[PDB]
Amino acid sequence: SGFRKMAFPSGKVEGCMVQVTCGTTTLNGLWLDDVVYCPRHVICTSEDMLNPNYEDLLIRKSNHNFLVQAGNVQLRVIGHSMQNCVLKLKVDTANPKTPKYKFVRIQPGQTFSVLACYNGSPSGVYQCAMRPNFTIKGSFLNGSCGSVGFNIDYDCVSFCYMHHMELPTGVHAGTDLEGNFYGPFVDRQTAQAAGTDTTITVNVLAWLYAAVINGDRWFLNRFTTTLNDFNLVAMKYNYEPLTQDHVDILGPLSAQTGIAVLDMCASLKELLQNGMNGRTILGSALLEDEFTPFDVVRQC
Amino acid sequence: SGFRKMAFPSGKVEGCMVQVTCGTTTLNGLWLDDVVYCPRHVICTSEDMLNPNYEDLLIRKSNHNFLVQAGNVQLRVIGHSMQNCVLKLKVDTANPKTPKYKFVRIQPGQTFSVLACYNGSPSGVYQCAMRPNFTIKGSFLNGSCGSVGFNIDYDCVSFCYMHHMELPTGVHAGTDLEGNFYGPFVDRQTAQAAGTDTTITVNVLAWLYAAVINGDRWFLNRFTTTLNDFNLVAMKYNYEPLTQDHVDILGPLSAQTGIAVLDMCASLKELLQNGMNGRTILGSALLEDEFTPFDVVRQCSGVTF
Ligand SMILES: O=C(Nc1cncc2ccccc12)[C@@H]1CCN(Cc2nnc[nH]2)c2ccc(Cl)cc21
Ligand SMILES: O=C(Nc1cncc2ccccc12)[C@@H]1CCN(Cc2nnc[nH]2)c2ccc(Cl)cc21
Ligand SMILES: [Cl-]
Repeated sequence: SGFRKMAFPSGKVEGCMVQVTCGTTTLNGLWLDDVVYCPRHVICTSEDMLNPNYEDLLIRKSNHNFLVQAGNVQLRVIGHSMQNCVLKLKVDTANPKTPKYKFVRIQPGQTFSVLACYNGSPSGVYQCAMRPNFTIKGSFLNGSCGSVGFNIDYDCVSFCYMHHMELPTGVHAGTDLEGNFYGPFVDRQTAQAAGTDTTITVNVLAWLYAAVINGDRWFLNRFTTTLNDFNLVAMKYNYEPLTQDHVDILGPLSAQTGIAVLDMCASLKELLQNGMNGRTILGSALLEDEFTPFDVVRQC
Repeated sequence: SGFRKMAFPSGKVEGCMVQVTCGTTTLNGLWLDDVVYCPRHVICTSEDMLNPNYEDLLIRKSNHNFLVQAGNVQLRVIGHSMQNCVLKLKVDTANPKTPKYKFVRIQPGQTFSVLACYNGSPSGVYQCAMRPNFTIKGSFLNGSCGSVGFNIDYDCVSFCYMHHMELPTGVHAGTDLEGNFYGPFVDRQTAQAAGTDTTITVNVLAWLYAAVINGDRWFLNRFTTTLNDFNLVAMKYNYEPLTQDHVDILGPLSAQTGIAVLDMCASLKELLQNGMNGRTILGSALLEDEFTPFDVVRQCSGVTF
């Protein structure tokens, strides 16, 4: 019993964290096999940063301009290429701690663990969701660039995020491990603003099923709703629309607890209308949206 | 920017997790050097738990009754001894992944990371506080017994907790790595209840400084208070008393933000008597008490491990 925000054990990712230095910039790299992946902005001189031509800047670099450090050992860079917004530094040593891994691009609402690093050294591990506006609400200071987001597929690490930047509101933006940004963001200092964030409705419903499994039932009601009536209400509270895919995904939790999805949907409508009235759900006074249906089933 | 509940990187502890099987019970063990530590209740069946004589049960066991598995390799148990509520299985092979480590007993209010395991396999890592009532509000299913709580000090893992059981309210009880329980709990299937929990006041204050560092200032007020007046108000809302040690510990955060500890206490006093008024602090509608002052400085400064 109990319900916690839980990250994946970070050990397999720690063995991959290295420090990447290019001129005056030092950030983190992900060393997998004989390749170190890191944000391409490591080649910028904070003058290039506003409108950088990364192809032009990388063409002027040589392998000896990149200093890669894995622990107390300097790695030798023997090649450099760019895939979208990620820099790939080919090294002359394969990482012996390379786990079984895969590069996955995730969708909004999906959760993942972040291994926050500074100077190629892991300092903390936490849990995130890809916000509907494609930002992540992380905890990152200067030097965290190159920190990665991942999930563990029972032995295999699926890398889904690399941290690139912090937006003016303190939220974070980055890319998949193929360098493609999540969201309408670019790796430039140009004026960028995240869209208005919304609540991940399917995740809130998943978390309400976690509360029911844990014995919390006070928010349950005798009502059901149509999916369209629920979406009309939920959207007025800045909640994401719930699709038929989401309803289907909540099926196993619906079967486990005996509460139909549209029945739980009516509980959610009521909570949005009334608030909590001094009560908590799973020790929280707000509706939690960073637990997916897959996370709830896994944890419970 | 940002503030998250953050655990220590679990890598050094993952290399120590093994599966311990004794008869029909399977749980986790912590393999450090040539010894595997695990809850002594692994030697018990459903009948023993009602009233077990652990010395009598362990005397009837032989080294071959314990099956220790580190990954896909079976370890050979060459000795067995008991230290309080922990079982120590001496093995023929020293763990090559043994990190620099130390066994430490923590105090209520202190936080630590939990590496939740099942069948000697780590499945999740979460950060939690040792509640003032000595329970932990964990997330554990059957088979999690033997999962450990730790902190990382430079490059040294300080093991502070081993999970033993779940109380009727869903909260958890366990011991330090020397087998001594945290709290008035025993390792037996008996009617046990946790005491009434209280809020870790120093941690709430530390978390209010984290909110100020992150730009959330709405709760700040012009007022200050005496430590005695604050404690009289805090005692009334089931908050732990704040000692001069706590005030001193909050000193660096007080200096960093320009808000004196008793000045922040006056904000906390108002938050207690008046509530949040529909507002949030760090995205939370409740005052968070599972971040110590050291955790806040570490997170808002980037200390690495
Ligand atoms: O923002 C970044 N990384 C950081 C990551 N996480 C959390 C942070 C918290 C405080 C500071 C920096 C943080 C870096 C470096 C700084 N600046 C901003 C900038 N670029 N020139 C002028 N100012 C930019 C701008 C664009 C890009 Cl792609 C990357 C970056
Ligand atoms: O409670 C325990 N451990 C668990 C840990 N974390 C979370 C759990 C969630 C669901 C179930 C079990 C959980 C075990 C096993 C169960 N039983 C009760 C018992 N009664 N007859 C024999 N065993 C007891 C009783 C006492 C002790 Cl010390 C330990 C234990
Ligand atoms: Cl401090």
